[PDB]
Amino acid sequence: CGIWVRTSNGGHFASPNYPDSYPPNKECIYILEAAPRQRIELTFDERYYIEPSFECRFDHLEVRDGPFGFSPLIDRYCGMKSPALIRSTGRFMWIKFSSDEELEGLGFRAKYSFICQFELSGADGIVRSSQVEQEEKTKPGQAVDCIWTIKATPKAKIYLRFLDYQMEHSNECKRNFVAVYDGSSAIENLKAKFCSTVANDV
Amino acid sequence: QLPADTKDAKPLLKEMKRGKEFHVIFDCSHEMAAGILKQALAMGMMTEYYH
Amino acid sequence: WDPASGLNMTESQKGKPANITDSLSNRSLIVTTILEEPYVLFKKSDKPLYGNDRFEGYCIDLLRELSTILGFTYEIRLVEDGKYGAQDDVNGQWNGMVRELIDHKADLAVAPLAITYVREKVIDFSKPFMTLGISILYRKPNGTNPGVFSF
Amino acid sequence: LIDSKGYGVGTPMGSPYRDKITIAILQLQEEGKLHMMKEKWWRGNGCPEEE
Ligand SMILES: *[C@@H]1O[C@H](CO)[C@@H](O)[C@H](O)[C@H]1NC(C)=O
Repeated sequence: CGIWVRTSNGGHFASPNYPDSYPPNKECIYILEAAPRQRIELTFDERYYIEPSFECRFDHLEVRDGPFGFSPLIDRYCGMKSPALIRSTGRFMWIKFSSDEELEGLGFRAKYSFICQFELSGADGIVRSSQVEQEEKTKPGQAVDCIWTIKATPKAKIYLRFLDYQMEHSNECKRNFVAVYDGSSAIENLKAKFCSTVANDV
Repeated sequence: QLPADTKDAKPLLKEMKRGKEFHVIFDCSHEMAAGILKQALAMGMMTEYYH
Repeated sequence: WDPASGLNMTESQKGKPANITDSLSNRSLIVTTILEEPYVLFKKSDKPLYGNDRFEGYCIDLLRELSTILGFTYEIRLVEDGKYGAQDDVNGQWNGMVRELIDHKADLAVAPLAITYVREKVIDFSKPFMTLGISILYRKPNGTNPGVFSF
Repeated sequence: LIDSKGYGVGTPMGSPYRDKITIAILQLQEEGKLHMMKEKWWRGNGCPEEE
C-alpha cells in the first residue's frame, strides 16, 4: 500500500486500487512530512457525493497531527462524504486508512500540498538513555519526549532487552513514562508501557 | 428498518451479522425479498445457521 | 429542550448541593516514614501500583498487623525530605518527622525511630518493639596464612 | 538471646510519675549511669574470679 510521497511541494495521495473498490482487510499507513516552517494543506477529492444518514466504524479514515500515535486525534472520517479541507501548522499530518473484513466502497482520492525522532535501525544496537543533548538539544526545564524508530533486517522480528531502567520521578505515569509500540508507529496498539521499578524485556 | 432508498442492506446486514442475529422475520413486497436474498448471499449470510 | 441542543435540565447542577454533617465515616490516619532499606521500600513490580500498595517493608506489614488487631486506615504519606526527625537549635524547629508528630499534620510515625531523651520531651512514644545497640563490622579472616613460618 | 524482654516500673493506670520517670530513665541511659550501677552489681563481682 505504501506510496512514499516524501519531499514534494505537492503530490497525489489516494486509497489503493482507487478507481476500483479498495481491497479488504487492509491496514496500511500513510505519512505526510513537512520541512520546518512550512504549512500543510491537504486537498481531498471525493469520488461520489451523497449524504449518508448515519456514521459508523469498520472503515475509517482518521487524521493525526504529529508523531503518529502521540498525535492528538484530529477527526475520524468515514462514509461517502468529502471531509472538509484541513489546515494546520503542526507540520506533521499523518493519516491512516483502515479496512474491515468486507464491505468495500468507492475509495478516496486526495492531494497533499506544502507551502524529537531519530532513526535507529539495523541488526543490533542500543538506544542511548536521555540521549537528547546531541540529537535535539532540548533545555531540561520543559517537559521533553522523544520517539525512536527501529527497522530490523528484512524478514526479522525484533526482541528488546532493557539494560538500565529507572524513572525516578514517579511510580505513576501522568508526567513521565516509557512505552513500546509494535507494528508501525501509531496509537493503534501499545505493545507495553513501563511505569514501575522494573521494566521487563519485550 | 430497511433504509427507504438504495435497497442496500450491506450496512444493515453487516449490523445484523455483528450481533449474531440468527433469526429474521421480514416484511416486504416480495421483490425486495428476492433482491435482498442475493445481498445476503453476497455477504455470505447464507449459512445453515440462519432460519 | 430544543431540537438542537437537548435537555437543559436545571438539575444538572443542583441549586442546593445536598450536604449532611454526620454520616458513616472512617477516621483515616496519617503515618510518616522513610525509604530505609530493609524497613520500608517501594514494592517491586512492573505494572503501576497505586495507593498504599506502592510500598513494601517489614515495618509496613508490622503496621498491617497493628491495624489488623486494632483497626485503622492507611495514609502512608512520606516525609518531604530524607531526615530522622531531629530539631535544630538555631531554628528551634523540628524538621523531619517531629514536625508531623507536633503539627498534627500526621499521627504516630512508624519507622526507624530511636526513642531518645529529647524526643520524648516533645513527642510520646510507645514502648520499643525491638531493641538495638552497636556492634563492630568486620571482614572475616581468609586462608592466607603468613607462611613465613607456617610450620 | 532466644527472646528479648526487659523490666519496667509499675504504676497505677493513673500515675503522674510514669512520664517523668520515663524521661529520667532515658536520660540516665544517655549517661549510661545505670550501666555503671549494673556493672558494680554485675561486673564488680563479674570477673574478680576469672579462672
Ligand atoms: C441553558 O439555560 C441557561 C439559562 O437560561 C442559558 O444561559 C444557557 O445558555 C442554556 N443552555 C442551553 C444548552 O441552551
